[PDB]
Formats: sequence, C-alpha cells, structure tokens
Amino acid sequence: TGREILEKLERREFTREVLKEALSINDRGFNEALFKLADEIRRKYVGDEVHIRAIIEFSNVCRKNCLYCGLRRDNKNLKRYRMTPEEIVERARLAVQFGAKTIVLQSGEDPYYMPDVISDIVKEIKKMGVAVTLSLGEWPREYYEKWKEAGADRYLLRHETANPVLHRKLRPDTSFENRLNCLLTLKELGYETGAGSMVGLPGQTIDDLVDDLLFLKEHDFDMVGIGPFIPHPDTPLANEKKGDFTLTLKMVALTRILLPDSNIPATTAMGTIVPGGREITLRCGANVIMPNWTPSPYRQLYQLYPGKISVFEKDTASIPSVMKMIELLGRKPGRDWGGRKRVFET
Ligand SMILES: C[C@H](CCC(=O)NCCC[N+](C)(C)CCCS(=O)(=O)[O-])[C@H]1CC[C@H]2[C@@H]3[C@H](O)C[C@@H]4C[C@H](O)CC[C@]4(C)[C@H]3C[C@H](O)[C@]12C
Ligand SMILES: C[C@H](CCC(=O)NCCC[N+](C)(C)CCCS(=O)(=O)[O-])[C@H]1CC[C@H]2[C@@H]3[C@H](O)C[C@@H]4C[C@H](O)CC[C@]4(C)[C@H]3C[C@H](O)[C@]12C
Ligand SMILES: Nc1ncnc2c1ncn2[C@@H]1O[C@H](CSCC[C@H](N)C(=O)O)[C@@H](O)[C@H]1O
Ligand SMILES: CC1(C)S[C@](C)(C(=O)O)N[C@@H]1C(=O)O
Ligand SMILES: [Cl-]
Ligand SMILES: [Se]
Repeated sequence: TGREILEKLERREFTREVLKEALSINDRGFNEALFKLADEIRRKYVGDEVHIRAIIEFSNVCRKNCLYCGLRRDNKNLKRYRMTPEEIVERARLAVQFGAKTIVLQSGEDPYYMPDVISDIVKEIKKMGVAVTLSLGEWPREYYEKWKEAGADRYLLRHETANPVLHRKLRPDTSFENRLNCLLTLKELGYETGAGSMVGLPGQTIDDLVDDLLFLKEHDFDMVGIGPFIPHPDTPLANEKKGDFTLTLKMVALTRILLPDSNIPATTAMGTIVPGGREITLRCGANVIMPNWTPSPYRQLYQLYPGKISVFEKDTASIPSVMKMIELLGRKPGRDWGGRKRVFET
C-alpha cells in the first residue's frame, strides 16, 4: 500500500524494497503524496530561496562519443564552436551584472582549454565575488587540482547511470569506475560535488533507478542533477523512447527525501519534455534553477538533446525569466552563493 511506503519514507526507512515500491506504484494519490512530502522536506531543510546558476556553454567540441549525446564526436551534422577566454569572462561579468551569484562553465570535453585556459578564466571570474562551478567532464586529477587552486568552488559530473554494464555501453570511451573515481577525487580536493543521472535510458530498469538513488545516498553529494533522457536524431539512440516525466519527477522527489539538505536543480531537460516542467519540479523537491547564459550565435549550437529550451529569446532573457518564475511560484531568489548548508542529523 502506498500509505505504508509513505510512512516508511517519512520515518526514513530507506531500504531498497521501499525505494523500488515507491518507483513501482503508479497511483495518482500515492504520487501526489510523494511530491507533497518532497516539497515539504525541501521547504523545511533548504527553505524558499531558489538559487540561480547562470550557465555558459562555452564550447561544443568533444573528444568522447557517448551514445546519447548530440555533441558526440561522431556527429558531423553540427557546427562546432569555441568561445574565446575574453568572451567567456565578459559574458560571466554580464551575468554577475544581472544578479547571478554562481557562474557555471560547461563544455564538451574540449582539449583546447585544458587545463591552463580554464584556470585563467576561473581566476578572472572569481575576482567578481561569485561562486564558480565547472562542468567539463573527466580529466586528470592534476587538472582538477589546478582548477581548485585557481578558485573553482564546485564541479558537476553526473554519474549518468550506476549500472556499470549499461554505463560502459553508453559511454564507450570510459567506465563507471572512472566516473566514480573522478567524483571521489573532486570531493577529496574540496569541491562541492554534483552527481546525478538520466532517467529512461535505453535498457535502464526500475532496479537501476533504485541503484542510482542508493548511490546518491551513499556518497552524500552536494548537488544532484536529474533529468530525462531525450533522444537526439544525430545519435545511435535516435529511435529510442524518451524518458518519462513523471518517473523522472519521482526520482527528484526521492532524491530530496534521501538527501534533504542537498541542492537539486529543476533541469532544463524537465522543461523540454513538458511545458512548465521546471516549475513543477521546483514544487516537488528542487531548489535550484540554471538559466542558459550562452550568447548567440553559439547558444543554438549546444544541442545535447533537441528542443532544448530557451533559444529564440534574446540571450539576456533567461535570468529575468527565472526571477519572474521564482516570484510567481511564491519563492525567493538566493541571497548568497547558495552553497550547501548541511543539517547534521541522526
Ligand atoms: C493546481 C492543481 C489543481 C488544483 C485545483 O484546481 N483543485 C480544485 C480547486 C481547489 N481550490 C482549493 C482552488 C478551490 C476548491 C473549491 S472548488 O469550488 O473549486 O471546488 C493542483 C492539483 C494537484 C496539485 C499537485 C499535487 O498536489 C502534487 C504536487 C504537490 C506539491 O506540494 C506541489 C506541486 C504539486 C505538483 C501540486 C501542484 C498543484 O497544487 C496541483 C497541480
Ligand atoms: C546591468 C544593468 C546596468 C547596471 C549594472 O551594471 N548593474 C550591476 C548590478 C550588480 N548587482 C546585480 C550585483 C546589483 C545587486 C543590487 S541589489 O540591491 O539587487 O542587491 C542593469 C540595469 C537595470 C538592471 C535590471 C533591473 O534592475 C531589473 C531586474 C532586477 C533584478 O534584481 C535583476 C534583474 C534585472 C532585470 C536587472 C538586471 C541588471 O542588473 C540591469 C539590466
Ligand atoms: N540526449 C540527452 N538527453 C538528456 N540529457 C543529456 C543528453 N545528452 C547529454 N545529457 C546530459 O548532459 C550532461 C552534461 S554534458 C556536458 C558536460 C560534460 N561533457 C559531461 O559529460 O559531464 C550529461 O551529464 C548528461 O546527463
Ligand atoms: C545539460 C544538463 C543536463 S546538466 C544540468 C545543468 C544539471 O542538471 O546540472 N542540467 C542540464 C539540462 O537539463 O539541460
Ligand atoms: Cl552550482
Ligand atoms: Se579523475
């Protein structure tokens, strides 16, 4: 019964069977109660502030060939671009002028910048008195150390899938063991570390999703980014099914219940599969939003998946838009950098 599962969730009995049953039950009443629980846990632990992370997708060059990704190296039907360091720093300054208190630098795994151009950019942005988050993929420990010395605060590296067999198949350049090692290194070096996963990957099962939740709980990540898999037409997975919004929303809600003091975004992928999907997610456990701050003409070239929102409006629309969103949700903008505020418990 759904009631018994909520009760166990409420009492923090986070066993594999409780999580599987939560993900397996499709009853509307159960789902709504689950979302309300997550919403309330969010409010009690991390409050009503929604933290804004302005993302600059500074290069769509990638050396890897992940099967799901539109930036995979085998995709010749994409115009590749690189922003200059000056462009990236000045675009970050514009976001800070617009009120962003974290700048996210995201790219394909593009060797050109690595490690020293990144270090130089990070130092320049840190002079602006904001947090800097990097999401550059897998690199040597030395690179991650140089970027931490340069001033980077956080690093996003979704674990993608905690099933090693499926991980290797979908990411043939690498492995779950390497992904995990990178995440452990980043934690050791003192980054706030973000993990997370896609929901609805071809071949991924409900038990796989459970394992993603247990993985997250085990490592106590500061941030958890979750969204659906969205097939991209220029990839091997073009004809596979998109991930289900509701199932993905349940993964966000359970992540909040399991990691009550974590930072959890309402991802752009949630708002791509369903109109208004970010706003729903912010009411089901999420507390972070990541407006796209990539300038034209590059913005439209950063297509990890199609339909990726926020492309036809002026490239300065997204920060204002998310501030309006936060108000109409009855929430507040973050006042500080929105680092994790751990609540130590039993
Ligand atoms: C807005 C709609 C429809 C509400 C509605 O239209 N219900 C009929 C009228 C109710 N009113 C009280 C306005 C008047 C009643 C007098 S009347 O004369 O109209 O019958 C309601 C119906 C189900 C609600 C979601 C679920 O909970 C799950 C979840 C819980 C979180 O915590 C917050 C997020 C989320 C997604 C909820 C959001 C929102 O809240 C929903 C969509
Ligand atoms: C960038 C330009 C020119 C002046 C400038 O370069 N301004 C730097 C401000 C730096 N900060 C954001 C750190 C100030 C924080 C002050 S505060 O008192 O908010 O703490 C200034 C002039 C008017 C400013 C907008 C309006 O105001 C309305 C609105 C307020 C929200 O709030 C943030 C978003 C928004 C759209 C603003 C963005 C930006 O800012 C604008 C465009
Ligand atoms: N087709 C697709 N559908 C939904 N999410 C996708 C996707 N392709 C990629 N992503 C997501 O995009 C995220 C950032 S990719 C850019 C950063 C870095 N190259 C990296 O791989 O970490 C990935 O972690 C993955 O979860
Ligand atoms: C490119 C991503 C999948 S990674 C990020 C920023 C996150 O979850 O941290 N959300 C993005 C999106 O949903 O488009
Ligand atoms: Cl961040
Ligand atoms: Se690493």
